[PDB]
Amino acid sequence: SARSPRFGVNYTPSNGWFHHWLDFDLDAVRADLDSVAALGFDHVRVFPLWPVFQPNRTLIRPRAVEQLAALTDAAGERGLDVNVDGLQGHLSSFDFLPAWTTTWHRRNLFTDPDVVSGQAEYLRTLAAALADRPNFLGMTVGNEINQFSGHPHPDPDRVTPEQAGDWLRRMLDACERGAPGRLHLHAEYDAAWYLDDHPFTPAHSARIGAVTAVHSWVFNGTAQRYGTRSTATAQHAAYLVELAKAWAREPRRPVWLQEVGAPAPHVPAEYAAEFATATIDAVLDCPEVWGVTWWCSHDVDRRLADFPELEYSLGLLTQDRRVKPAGRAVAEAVRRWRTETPAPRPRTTALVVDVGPGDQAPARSVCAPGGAVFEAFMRLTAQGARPTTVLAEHATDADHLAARGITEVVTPHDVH
Amino acid sequence: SARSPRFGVNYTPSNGWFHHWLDFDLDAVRADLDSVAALGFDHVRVFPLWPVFQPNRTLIRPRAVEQLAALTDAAGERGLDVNVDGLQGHLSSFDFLPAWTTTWHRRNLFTDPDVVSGQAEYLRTLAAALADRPNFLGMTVGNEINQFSGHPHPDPDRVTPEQAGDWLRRMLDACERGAPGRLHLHAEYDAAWYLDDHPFTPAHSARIGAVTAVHSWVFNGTAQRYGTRSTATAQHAAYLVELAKAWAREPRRPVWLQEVGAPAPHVPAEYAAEFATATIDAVLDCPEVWGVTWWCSHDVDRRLADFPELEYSLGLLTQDRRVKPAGRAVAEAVRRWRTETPAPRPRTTALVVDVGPGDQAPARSVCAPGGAVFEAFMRLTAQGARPTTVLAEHATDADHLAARGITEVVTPHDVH
Ligand SMILES: CC(=O)N[C@@H]1[C@@H](O)[C@H](O)[C@@H](CO)O[C@H]1O
Ligand SMILES: CC(=O)N[C@@H]1[C@@H](O)[C@H](O)[C@@H](CO)O[C@H]1O
Repeated sequence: SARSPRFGVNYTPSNGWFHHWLDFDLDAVRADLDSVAALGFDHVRVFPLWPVFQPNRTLIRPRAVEQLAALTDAAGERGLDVNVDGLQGHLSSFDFLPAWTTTWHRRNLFTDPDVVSGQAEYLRTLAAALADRPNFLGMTVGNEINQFSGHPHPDPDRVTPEQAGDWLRRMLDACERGAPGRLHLHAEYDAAWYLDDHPFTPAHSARIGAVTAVHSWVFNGTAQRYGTRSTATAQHAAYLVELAKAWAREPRRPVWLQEVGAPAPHVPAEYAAEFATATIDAVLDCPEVWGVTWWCSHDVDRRLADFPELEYSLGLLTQDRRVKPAGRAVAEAVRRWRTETPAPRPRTTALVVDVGPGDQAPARSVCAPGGAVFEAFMRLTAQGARPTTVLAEHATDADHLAARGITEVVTPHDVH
Repeated sequence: SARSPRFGVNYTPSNGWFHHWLDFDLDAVRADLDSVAALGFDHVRVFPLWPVFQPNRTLIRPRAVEQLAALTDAAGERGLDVNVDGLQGHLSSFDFLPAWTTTWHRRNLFTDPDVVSGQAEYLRTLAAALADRPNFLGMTVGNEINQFSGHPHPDPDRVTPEQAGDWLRRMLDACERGAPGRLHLHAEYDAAWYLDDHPFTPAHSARIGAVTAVHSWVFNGTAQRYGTRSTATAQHAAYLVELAKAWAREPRRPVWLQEVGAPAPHVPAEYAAEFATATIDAVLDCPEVWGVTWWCSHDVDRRLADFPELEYSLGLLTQDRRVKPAGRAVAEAVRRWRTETPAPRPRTTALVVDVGPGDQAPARSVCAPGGAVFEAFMRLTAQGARPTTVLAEHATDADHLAARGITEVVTPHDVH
């Protein structure tokens, strides 16, 4: 009954980046997706710009929607399924916020009834427009929208965890209404697991939406503390996968590694291929992985200003559509895992994750790089123990353990 | 040598409002400008959306520029000259701010060297693209950009007056560089004359840029304090014209009434025609008026949300291009003033304007509705004295007075 992982890329348009919606060129998209499918991927994750699609609360532009459908059709012709992220929102250090949510109309993104009603109509419209596309996977509410909810954001839209979970439900309700039965989820960046009192929580990620989405980025302190060529750096995606399982109510709830990339300087370009192989191999030794989706397809145009340096070189391909060695290595790992490798065995040893109550997760920073749970997991991993995780409050739950096939339970104090 | 006033409208596209740049339709623009020229106007004031034209600091979209040129050409065919406002920025309660100026990239609009360098390139590019258009008037830096500089803005980019004047110079330098010899100016809303310690000052408006631009809006407290059918309400545009002259170094520096409109409920629709006639008649009794430019050509689409109620009905035409009675009245006033009315006589009586030092204007609120200078001017006007204004520091300057033809000088204390 073992789950079979899918392989895709986050689509970063080579001509004009996500600004290409302002000058939409289907032939340029066709060429981008051509070089994507030639690498053997089976899906793309694609990004509308929210204020370009909804420049006024009650103006959702049909032409923008039509363009998204044409993109989805071009991908379908090429054997690529499409997940669409709705609320961007945040992309690569930039916040794209509609004028009707800011300054003179500043209205909290998660709690204002008019903005939330506008967000719902937006998501529902996209989902409904794509509902007749057989290659349309479903919606992700918005890329790492939790980054708006608190520190370190310079101007956050603050919310309680209950408010955040309620907002997520309404957003996913809208996706479900536009495209019933599709794969609708939300995706939060790693503050949801690592930052104490961050409003978006691990329970939100593991108990709302169809699958848990994780974004694995070793610039978060991991590569800095442990080195580029290290257990922790190579295993960081696998760790996020197994950590996220602890809060899941369903024992076989899949986990989607929706973002993973090789950020220089933390991963120099010369080590990107090697890093990509080890990371993919390591995470695919985890059961129930829904898929691996690399960030990103194409380098960002170097004529575009003010990106953090790491953002420019994250592509599997260059801006002129040449395949990088790291692109070649990911394609090779995809090919090997689709055909030549067996399913991963169950992880029967569980590391106890004690995070405080854990619905609220007030001390989740023990899971962050340098934390006791983090280092206990990498130590076990290095010892060959192939660990999963379990919450302290379920660590003696014979039904939880047996449902998961867990036969051994250890704490970080046990690991030392 | 008397100056002859021009007549135009602020172009508010009927299909999609200023969001029409996202779905640019030249035939829809042609039809809009057709109904404009049929009313007898000779120019339009037109508004790019800054973040649509410059979505990234070093991406100024050539297609957006091409669209602006096609709009300018369509207008030229119809005998309409074009002023282009650059930095929007602010339009009708909405702030359109590029992602590269906000939150994670928050960089002060008036002082950050990278943003200011980006603004310069933007203005220079627009001006240069239109420089070969014989109907291209010139640039206005940006619509009421001073609203970003302080209270009551909820999130201002604060600046000292010296910083604001320096920024204006650099912005106009860029316009001049792209289109030498053209009519380049800046336009600040009435806080520049009315709000104590507002960073943009009357000296900035009267001593930087080719002409002084004023925006006359009787919802600023005037209609509320004095009534819709009153001297002060009818004369408010004329007052702003004559007030703005006090800070001018050149005695014949023209003043452009770049915005004037009839906002309901302060001016009910049934009184818009009558209000428009009286306002135009009153301001055109002021010498050196560069022109009168009505806000706006077309009602805002009522399907667009979150505008202040007054914004929807400010058009001379409805959203379906029917001419309103107020449109008919403005066209009639234009026709009469172009052919049937003599030039206004000089205003030889000057009201003293004591504002504190006045370069800095720390007590300019004496010019605001309810202020001593304001009410002294309306009282003189009602008495038939046809007043101009003079700064306290120049009130005994025999050369200033004679250069202006001023033969009588009175203070508000004199008027009582
Ligand atoms: C402010 C900032 O740059 N935040 C980044 C975000 O852009 C990125 O998507 C995320 C990936 O995990 O990492 C965050 O640290
Ligand atoms: C915050 C706000 O609505 N400000 C308005 C502005 O939209 C308008 O252009 C201006 C005209 O003078 O009047 C201001 O009061």
